[PDB]
Amino acid sequence: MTDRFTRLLGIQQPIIQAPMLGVSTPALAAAVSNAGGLGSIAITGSAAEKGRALIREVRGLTDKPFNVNLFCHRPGQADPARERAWLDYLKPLFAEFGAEPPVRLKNIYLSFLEDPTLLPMLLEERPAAVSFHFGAPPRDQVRALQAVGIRVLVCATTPEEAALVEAAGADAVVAQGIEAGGSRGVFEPERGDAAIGTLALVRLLAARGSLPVVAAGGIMDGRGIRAALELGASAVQMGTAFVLCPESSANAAYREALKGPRAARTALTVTMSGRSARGLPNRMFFDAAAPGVPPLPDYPFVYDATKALQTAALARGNHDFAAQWAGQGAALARELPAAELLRTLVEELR
Amino acid sequence: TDRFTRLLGIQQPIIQAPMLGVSTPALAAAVSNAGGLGSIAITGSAAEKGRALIREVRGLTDKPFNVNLFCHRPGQADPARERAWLDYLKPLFAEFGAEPPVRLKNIYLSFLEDPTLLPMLLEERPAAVSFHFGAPPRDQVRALQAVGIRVLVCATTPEEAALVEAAGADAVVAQGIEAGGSRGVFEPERGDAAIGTLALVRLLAARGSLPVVAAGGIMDGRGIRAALELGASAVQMGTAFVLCPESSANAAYREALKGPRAARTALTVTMSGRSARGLPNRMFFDAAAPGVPPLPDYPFVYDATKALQTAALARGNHDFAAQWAGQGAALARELPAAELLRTLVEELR
Ligand SMILES: Cc1cc2nc3c(=O)[nH]c(=O)nc-3n(C[C@H](O)[C@H](O)[C@H](O)COP(=O)(O)O)c2cc1C
Ligand SMILES: Cc1cc2nc3c(=O)[nH]c(=O)nc-3n(C[C@H](O)[C@H](O)[C@H](O)COP(=O)(O)O)c2cc1C
Repeated sequence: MTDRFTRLLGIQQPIIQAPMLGVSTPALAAAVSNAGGLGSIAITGSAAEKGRALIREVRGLTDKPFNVNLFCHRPGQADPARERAWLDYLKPLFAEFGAEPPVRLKNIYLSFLEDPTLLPMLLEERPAAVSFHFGAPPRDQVRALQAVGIRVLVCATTPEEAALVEAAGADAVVAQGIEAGGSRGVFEPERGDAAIGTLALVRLLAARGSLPVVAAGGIMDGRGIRAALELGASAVQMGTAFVLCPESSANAAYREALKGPRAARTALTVTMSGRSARGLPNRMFFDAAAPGVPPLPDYPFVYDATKALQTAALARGNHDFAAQWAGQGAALARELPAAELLRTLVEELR
Repeated sequence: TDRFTRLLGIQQPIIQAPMLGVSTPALAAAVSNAGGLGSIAITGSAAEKGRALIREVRGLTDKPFNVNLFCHRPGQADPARERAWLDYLKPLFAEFGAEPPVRLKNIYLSFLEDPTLLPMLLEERPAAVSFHFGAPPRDQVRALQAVGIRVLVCATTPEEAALVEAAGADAVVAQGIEAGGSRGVFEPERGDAAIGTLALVRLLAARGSLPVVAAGGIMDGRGIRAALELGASAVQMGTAFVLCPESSANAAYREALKGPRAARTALTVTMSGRSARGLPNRMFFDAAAPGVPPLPDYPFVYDATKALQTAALARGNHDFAAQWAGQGAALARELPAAELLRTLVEELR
């Protein structure tokens, strides 16, 4: 299965370094691709021409295939009244840092479904792989990418979501287990979250004998990779393992957090961004259902509010509101140059 | 690795999970005779009934087997809380022409509150004694080990695993979020880390000392191989054995697990008073919803639910049943237990 997948992508090793918005960089992606895996960058939140520049930066650092990731959520629905109430609720937190909340919130992460400039840019630049999170694009768009040689991956958290990935015509499904760090790939969180663990999810999707399955969530070493392959996966995707790499853009506080005792426990929160996401809990991790908490605005408007608070806190040296995403294998994190980490994972896999 | 197999004197690193209401002496004996470790659960029975169940297993196998006991913090009776809960359930009872019970009972005595259990186990000396929801005091673990019993305790986190090591147990059963039935969380009031099997097993094997038994979501030899790659010394499988004819799952449960409902499991605290995974039905609702009163302690809640199940059953209604199943439920197979064990071994090899 790994022979099939590595051949499908242009690569030597069945290991994808996860795209991680705010953490992956062209340097990180190129290091992993150079070492033989599939490096990744995340381009959502940037204008298409900035995305183009980022893709070109990676190409200036590696000749090998890499992965470009875009969010494909339902386009956020602005709700000024609900957003106003949310900001008013956050007011005392801003005031701790001598700040006021932003006067309005913005749709800071445009979905692939709402920014028509993204697809033609990708068709021009032709990265080896394009991946989607939160949903699959229409079949005709997936086809357009494939027509110029691009391999298309989509994340799914359930067999039902995997069926939609299949119907979209993707080349592979990234099976994201509950272990995974960062945003959950749930398509329609208003319907709930089955919260299936990696070991069950990968086996269920592989037992379907359709798309190659890339296991994502909680994998930190070659033993984890071997286990994923035993379950039927064709490859793995690893985020938390690469966060401490010097090539990533994690800041010092994030690295310190992930190296220390806080790594012993991760949690899910919707109050950071408006969508369920896993990280090291802090003051942004509260109960949205608690008395006094007004209704949550839509994703990604909530994250715009949180980013403003993060900025105010950071300006006073306070890191207690940071987005420090991490999977349930966080305590097994290592700090190595990314090429060395890739090499080490391959040795462990053998 | 032969770390677990040599510890228990068995041929195969596979435990058929103890499953209160589903495992039987016949199931345990079939699995043990086939070379694995069969298990029974004896909580909810008087010690002498537990003794009888242990003797039933011995009548059917000369091989090692596992006897499981709940080790939760003893439930505290609270008549006012229980009356409020019964009142909330009242319309459900009325739907079936029944009255709710007047009082709730502590139907599942913890190992910590029934002092007749330890002496009985010391006399009967099963090969393994296992504990769910907590570890007994070190002195009691030692008492069992002193007569040659291997002691297993379930843990859902590295912090709970540390308590298992502190208690001096022989092995830790790492229960991932995939697992069917009751979650082994020691102190649910502190929250639930809800760690998946793949992370949990690796964490315990990479950072701890004890042999790790992987539990949750494992349905075939590929799953067993995956667990061993993560560093487990054995596996424990519940859902996989539910459909065996030797189990005491009723027909509705068997048909539910075989049919389309197997595509979704969920956790509920409203069935028993403790978080547990199964095929969702009318007993699966949000305990934090508007108008829902505070939950009585475990296991008093389950006594209430059993009464409702009885009433619904009398009218041919199965929508309140406890049909526990793990997240690998869609991969369940229906075979004689010894034949399933043989198949798993072939798949493992
Ligand atoms: C800090 C961080 C950032 C992430 N950013 C993205 C992202 O921008 N887009 C995306 O599709 N997935 C993102 N992910 C999720 C990964 O693709 C993958 O599901 C996850 O990293 C696997 O879990 P692991 O961290 O245990 O390896 C991110 C994960 C983390 C920890
Ligand atoms: C119907 C059912 C009943 C169970 N009963 C018990 C029990 O009585 N005592 C216990 O310690 N574990 C019990 N378990 C949990 C198992 O020990 C084990 O954690 C779980 O079955 C593993 O998940 P799996 O069903 O995916 O194999 C039960 C599980 C199920 C599905």
